Amino acid sequence: SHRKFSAPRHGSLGFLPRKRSSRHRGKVKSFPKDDPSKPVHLTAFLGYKAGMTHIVREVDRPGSKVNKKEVVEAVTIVETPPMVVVGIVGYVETPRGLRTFKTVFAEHISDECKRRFYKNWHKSKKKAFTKYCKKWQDDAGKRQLDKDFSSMKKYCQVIRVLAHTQMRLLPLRQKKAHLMEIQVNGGTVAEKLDWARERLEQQVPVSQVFGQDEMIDVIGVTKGKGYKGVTSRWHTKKLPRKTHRGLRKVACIGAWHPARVAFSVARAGQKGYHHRTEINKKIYKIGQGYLIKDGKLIKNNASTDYDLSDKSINPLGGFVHYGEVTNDFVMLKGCVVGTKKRVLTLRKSLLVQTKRRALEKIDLKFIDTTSKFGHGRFQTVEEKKAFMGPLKKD
Amino acid sequence: VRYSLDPENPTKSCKSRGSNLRVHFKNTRETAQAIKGMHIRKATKYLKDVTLKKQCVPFRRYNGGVGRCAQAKQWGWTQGRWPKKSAEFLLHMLKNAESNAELKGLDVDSLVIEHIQVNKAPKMRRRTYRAHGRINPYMSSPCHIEMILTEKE
RNA sequence: AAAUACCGGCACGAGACCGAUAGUCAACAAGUACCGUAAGGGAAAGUUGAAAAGAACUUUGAAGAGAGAGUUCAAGAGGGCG
RNA sequence: GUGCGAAUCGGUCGUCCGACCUGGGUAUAGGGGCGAAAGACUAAUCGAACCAUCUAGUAGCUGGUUCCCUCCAAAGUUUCCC
RNA sequence: UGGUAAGCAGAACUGGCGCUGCGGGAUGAACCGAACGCCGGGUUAAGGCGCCCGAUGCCGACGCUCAUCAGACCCCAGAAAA
RNA sequence: CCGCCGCAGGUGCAGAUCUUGGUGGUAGUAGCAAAUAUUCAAACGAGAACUUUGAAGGCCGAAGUGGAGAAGGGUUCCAUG
RNA sequence: CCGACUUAGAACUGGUGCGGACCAGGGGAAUCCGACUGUUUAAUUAAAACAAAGCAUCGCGAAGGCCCGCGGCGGGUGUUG
RNA sequence: CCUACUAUCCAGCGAAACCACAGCCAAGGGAACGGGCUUGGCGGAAUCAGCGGGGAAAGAAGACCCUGUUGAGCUUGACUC
RNA sequence: CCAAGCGUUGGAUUGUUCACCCACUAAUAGGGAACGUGAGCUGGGUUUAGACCGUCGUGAGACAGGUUAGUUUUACCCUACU
RNA sequence: CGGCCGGAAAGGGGGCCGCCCUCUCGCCCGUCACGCACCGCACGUUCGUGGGGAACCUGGCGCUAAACCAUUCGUAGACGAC
Repeated sequence: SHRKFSAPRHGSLGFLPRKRSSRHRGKVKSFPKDDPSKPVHLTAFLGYKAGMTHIVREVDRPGSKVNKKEVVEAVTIVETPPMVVVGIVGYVETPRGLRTFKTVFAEHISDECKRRFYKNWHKSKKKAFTKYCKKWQDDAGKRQLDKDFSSMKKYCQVIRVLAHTQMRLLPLRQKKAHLMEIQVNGGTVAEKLDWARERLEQQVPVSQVFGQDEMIDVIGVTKGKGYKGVTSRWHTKKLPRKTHRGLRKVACIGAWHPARVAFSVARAGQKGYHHRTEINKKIYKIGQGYLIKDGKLIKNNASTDYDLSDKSINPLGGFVHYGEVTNDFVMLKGCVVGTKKRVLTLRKSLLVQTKRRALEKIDLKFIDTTSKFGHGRFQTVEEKKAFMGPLKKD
Repeated sequence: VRYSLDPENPTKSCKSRGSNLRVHFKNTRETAQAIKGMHIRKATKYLKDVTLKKQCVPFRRYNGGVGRCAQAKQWGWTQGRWPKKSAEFLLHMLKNAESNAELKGLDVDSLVIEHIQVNKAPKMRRRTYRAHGRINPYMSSPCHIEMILTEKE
């Protein structure tokens, strides 16, 4: 007989295969649609979830009840030191889909990239690209390298650039950098391949890829939570306390005589560590990294137009379970996927960006730099000392 | 007595045998298959590592509910264990077989374990006491082991 | 008295019977072991070899267990063993 | 709930100077006992204990009913019948 | 014959199934053809002959029909008035 | 021990939730989760998470996990191996 | 001069915390049933069932009433009235 | 969300229920609800933790209902004592 | 009419399916899947054994007549699913 | 035999002029006759120095890795895995 009272179905069948993501780094399934009118640009970047803090800005949307009033928005700090372009891959467009035509790597590949090509770097003689490197410093090799670029600006249609993260500049434990094909979307294939060859062994900073007040799609792996029951994994109703064999499960798991159990029925298993693409994540500000000019360091990142402190987005006692953000970061509105330190594939929108909310320009009043490691009271170190006076440790 | 398989030439071969040994048959069949073709010295260091849980025995046939260890991948298998008592019993039997080559004038550190065989022995009967005044058997599954070393450069 | 009866008893002889899941419950330390408060219930269990000649001595092991050697027509019979 | 257990375990309960609890001794025995009565209890057995025998009880009702080939080959209808 | 009907209940005649394989009906106890020792060749029945699948791969004959729910072979497995 | 001619029968098994005995798959699986808790060093010894000694930390907490008995057991007592 | 357990009252005091653990009644307004305590289907029913005091019938003056027993100058009530 | 014991993995030890053969579906027909047949989907070793859809899962020769010229306990205005 | 994409609620009383009412709501449509779904629960109702009542029966007892109390066993196999 | 000039959807055996170059043979008729003419007879004739797997010889041109375990981490985790 029928469902007595109609309730909607618990959980989506969209992401049905609720398994450990086979990749740790978020694959870009779809790059933006290129038009040969535009100038050349990278369409994706590769960041690291440092942490999460407040903002204070004045909202500017007419008609709302928060028009010309201050808000407090949650923001993430994605530390994004500039990525080193170390290769270019061409793709021929075929009736069986889209085939990789030819890869050309750079001459000098940094040991950050080399580490990626080994499971046991310690045990290895580090021979990767030692016979390939020899193609760039003989006449007989340069010839056949330039005939690969010539062959690729003829047949290939989708040019992607290989860029690895600069892992040495981060506070993380690891050194094995993250390689990534980033699609170059721009003019004609010829212009696109002359440009990527020009960028071969170059830093690509994040201001060259992204800009402020830009809606971007964040791709990563979800924070993993292990083997979970149906009440945790699917958020089904908890059964009555008097249940004999357990109140933390789905009671009916099928009708009789569709005499299997359906893929749609909610079972226990792997929660979290699922690959996810969150769209419409706004860039509140792209931050300048720590740099030295005229002897003194510059760290005035959280210095807004109305604050003018000399405090960084590094909170008191650093970002918890991360480290200090000494490099150029992109500050995204709201929470994004994955845990702290999680490699976090940024991507320009797949979607034509035309709203009041999407075209909004963001003028920050106050970035909160209070301690995240407990109920932080003070923004900077000198404020804590100015208020509390001299301690016994002075 | 009478062994199942005969060696190529009895000259370059020594034997050992254990009747009605009180190790599990299944655990010992698996650790006797792992050692089945190895060199006597490669065999001892393997069984000493099984004892220390550094190298595993891949449970290939008798693998019902048997857990998955990382060490099993050395055997191109997913399931493996460290049968300590089974290792130790056919490590006493390598001790004995080595002792017989020594006696026959054979060179020890050229010996390869060619034939090894774990037969089921007569079971020993004990009982367990179960709900509603019932008695069920709690029988041991002991095993006959008999193996033949052979000289191979 | 005799002729008649006699699945107990003491002896015997015999068989187109049974051949160790058969024939008595019992071929054997069987009305035993064991079970039940008791009345009662009630098993399983034959076979080394012609002869113990039942494997000295050596060897590895703490040992059970082996490897040799030896007995024997045979251990392809090694003490619950045709 | 193939248990610790052929009735147990935990919390929570009822009663705790009295128609109180309790050990030993003693009496009542099977269409009998005993019953502040539930067909309760009478040795894990109770709307008639258990044991042996009568007994291989009877069964129009279930189940099974052991080699081969060769030939012939049905009936489920009539009449009477607790 | 009863029943609104029923793969319902009850009769008459004959043939089946049960007791019976075999070709055909995709698949069926009963429909259709045809009843059977073990084989070779030949030929048919009922059914078929795009491919599954043996056989139209004939220069088959004449029409009829377009369905945004086509139609497509006894029993037989799905429709009427309009 | 068997062929032939006769004689005789406790004379042919796949079934009986058959009888008795044996053995599988289940399966190296369920399991070895009631009553707070062990640790360090040494000794004996082929061998020690478990034995013994010492030291620590705990528990029963006199309605005891204490010291004695009655029923019942029948040598379980005690030493040595 | 020997005092041995309490009781009441006051001051001060702590971050209003104090029967600090432990021990240790939720309460009220009503209906139904059985007065109550007691008892009961050991192993699914603790109940409103049974019992109970109170009440009321009935039998019988012993050669008797009630009852037992195969039996008897038998036996229980009955060491009774 | 936290805690204790599990489950979990390992060393050692190690049962049982169950079991024609077995084990992917859809429709068909069929003893009128197939794991096997037909016609289609299709189909890749060996496995671990889970789980309760199915095996018309196991458990026990339906306690219901009917039949039997099968009973029993009980009742009485049944019959015969 | 094309149309099952997406919704179709919170409660009082009742074991209830059903009904009825309150209130919210875009709307508070109707159904199937062994009258989906008890090794998923629950056990309120029916539906054992204890008891009370009414009617019925001489009685034992009967009552889709009320009432109260009443053991919800197993997955570790194969598949399916995760 | 040295180069010129061609070839991405799953890149190929091509076509050109120049020479070091060897013949005036090949193709079509007609001459000269010869070659196991194996005595009537079957898997003959190809692709084919085929595909795959072992080693035996030999001359150039050369190549000096990694994975897994163990340890470690905790962005992961029942165990593997990550």
